[PDB]
Amino acid sequence: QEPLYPVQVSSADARLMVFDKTEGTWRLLCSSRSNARVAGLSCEEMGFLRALTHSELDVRTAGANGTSGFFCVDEGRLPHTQRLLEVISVCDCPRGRFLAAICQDCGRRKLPRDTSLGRWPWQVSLRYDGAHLCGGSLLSGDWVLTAAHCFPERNRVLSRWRVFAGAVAQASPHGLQLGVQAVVYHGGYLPFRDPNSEENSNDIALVHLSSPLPLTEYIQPVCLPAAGQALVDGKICTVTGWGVLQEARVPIISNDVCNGADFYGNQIKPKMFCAGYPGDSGGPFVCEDSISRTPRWRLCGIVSLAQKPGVYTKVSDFREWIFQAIKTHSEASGMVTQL
Amino acid sequence: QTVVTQEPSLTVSPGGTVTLTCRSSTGAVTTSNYANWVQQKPGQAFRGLIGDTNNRAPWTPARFSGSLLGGKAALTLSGVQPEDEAEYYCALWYSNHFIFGSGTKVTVLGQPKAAPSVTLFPPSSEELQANKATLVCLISDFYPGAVTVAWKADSSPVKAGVETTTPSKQSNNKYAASSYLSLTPEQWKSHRSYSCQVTHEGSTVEKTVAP
Amino acid sequence: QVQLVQSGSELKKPGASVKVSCKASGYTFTDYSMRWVRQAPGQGLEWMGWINTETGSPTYADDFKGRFVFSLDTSVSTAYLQISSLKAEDTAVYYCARGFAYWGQGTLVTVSSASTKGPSVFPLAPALGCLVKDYFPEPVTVSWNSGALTSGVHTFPAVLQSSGLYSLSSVVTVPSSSLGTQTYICNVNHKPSNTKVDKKVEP
Repeated sequence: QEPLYPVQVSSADARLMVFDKTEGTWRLLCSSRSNARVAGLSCEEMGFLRALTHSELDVRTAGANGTSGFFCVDEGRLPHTQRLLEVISVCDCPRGRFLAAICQDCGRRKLPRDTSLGRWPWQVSLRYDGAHLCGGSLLSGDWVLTAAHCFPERNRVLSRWRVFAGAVAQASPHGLQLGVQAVVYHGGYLPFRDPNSEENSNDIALVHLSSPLPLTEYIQPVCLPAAGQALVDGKICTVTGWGVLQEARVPIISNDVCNGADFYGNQIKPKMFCAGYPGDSGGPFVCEDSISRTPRWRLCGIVSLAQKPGVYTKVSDFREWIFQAIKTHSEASGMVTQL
Repeated sequence: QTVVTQEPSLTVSPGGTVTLTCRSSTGAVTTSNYANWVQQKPGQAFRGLIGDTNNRAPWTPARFSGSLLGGKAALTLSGVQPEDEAEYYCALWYSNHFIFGSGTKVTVLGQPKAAPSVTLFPPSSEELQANKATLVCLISDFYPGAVTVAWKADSSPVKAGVETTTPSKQSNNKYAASSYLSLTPEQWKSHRSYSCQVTHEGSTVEKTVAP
Repeated sequence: QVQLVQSGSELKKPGASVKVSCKASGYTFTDYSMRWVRQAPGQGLEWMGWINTETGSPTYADDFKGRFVFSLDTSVSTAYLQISSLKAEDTAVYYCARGFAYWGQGTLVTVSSASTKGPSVFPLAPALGCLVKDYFPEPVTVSWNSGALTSGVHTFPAVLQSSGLYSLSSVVTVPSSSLGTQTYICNVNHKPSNTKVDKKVEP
């Protein structure tokens, strides 16, 4: 068990702190000409969607308490790296300039089974012609994560889609309703290409809202799993969805356990996991942790005749797909495919 | 040491409804035990009927219901057909493995209940000369084809050296069973009596032999 | 048409090894696992474990670790089971299953040290029968009065005994009035040893 993640962002100066696993030492990231990318990369590693802003700090005046020495970034390996721990070497930072960055505030309840308002501020309702069809989880104000299966050819007219947020009850007039610009679905979700296909695999879609949702105590984004963060067998997470929003505390079940118990002898496919039987389609599967020195809820699964373990899209396996689809398809209108 | 207990035999009339229970010895049967039900019709291969407490297989009809009844796993067979006659095994998942209940014979009642004719034979003088002893207990002409066999030494029970055959259909569609008790001539001549206790549909038939 | 077909019955001596087969068809073999279940004579069912088919990795039930080995051959879509250093207690009908929904017909594995031997026939004096004890291998055929007496005759299935030898019994319910006038003889035929035994059953 790793109770503390090897990448940290400071609560006082917002400085980035990276752990040297072999030396057991915390180090500061050395400042370079590609500070924007590293700030962004460091926030992504910790499960944040992006860096809001980054800053340049100096040891001479900024202190260096809690760290010893520095890590330098490989600026040549950085453009196509999926990890920060692979592109960093132990170095001496002569100028003593280190990286500080403010990440997007993510996965927290802003407190000042029927549910009460504010417990899951990321939970959204996706409505087609007024009717609730699929669930979603806000990753930001104008980005929702859900299932690909939510958009069959039948429900592809985007101007007929709406995203309901900041309300537990579907009839609540307090909750906000916004339209949809693009729907980025995984090109690897085969039941779309084949209507006789067995698969639940690559059942992930990114809903981009035409305008950002105001972030309130009722509306907030959820965290993505951290880079390398494990899905613990026996860890009890929460699944939410629907006309008042309900929650269920469900345990994570081993691949082996579900595969050894399945009645039809069906094996859980790659990029997917199972969880105990207590389930709204595309709805969230969130777990809480303190690996970032603060309790944060993270989106671990997507809901993809039986009282059997539910099968979910394992979100940690689509981290890059999510970070790429947003970088690439921000300016897109309509249905979009992302391989 | 985990034992999964099923009713040895249950009766039902064509059109009637029957419920089969599945017990766990560690306590309550829950959804975490992902209760499965397997059917074995006479001479045919095994066929899973139910999985994960209530998930119906593609061939199992709607009149077949799987649920949790008072801390147990249960399987209901509604509007019973003579074709529903088979052996039903439940399998409970215990963390990492399955445990199968001994099984229930469901007999769809097509002929009157028949009492078994029990005849118990002592060892032969021919056999006792070969320094061997076998008690042969023969049970015949019973319906339903389910029977429970117990042996006694004097009045006290013995389960060692006992081998029994599963009921088999006779030429008249009734059933026959056989039990044998292996002993040394020394054990045979040691006791005053030797009994074979046969239970069928709650009724117990008994025969006794003496050295 | 999802089908599971297992290889024929096996007769092995203690110390030998046996590779039991299970051919699968009617579905993509790699998308679904295979499990092994054992039923020893007149006994309960045992889940022996399962084999992952996209990795080929086996999981074994506690009771089956060591001797048993689940293996595969995808090109021909078949699941295997090999039992090395066969023991008396390995005698069982071993089944393959893709979940609990689909099963194979079973493969009987008899483990016995016994060589071919004819039975010893004992009378069951008067109802009257005869005890056909200690014969190897299966089968034995019993007739009464050389097939002339067939009414009320019932022969019981053979029980495999801890000696690696089978035993059975044949019975005939006859009228009381006949005993002492009518001759009752049981003819036991054990073709595997090439032996016939006629035992007169008189009270």
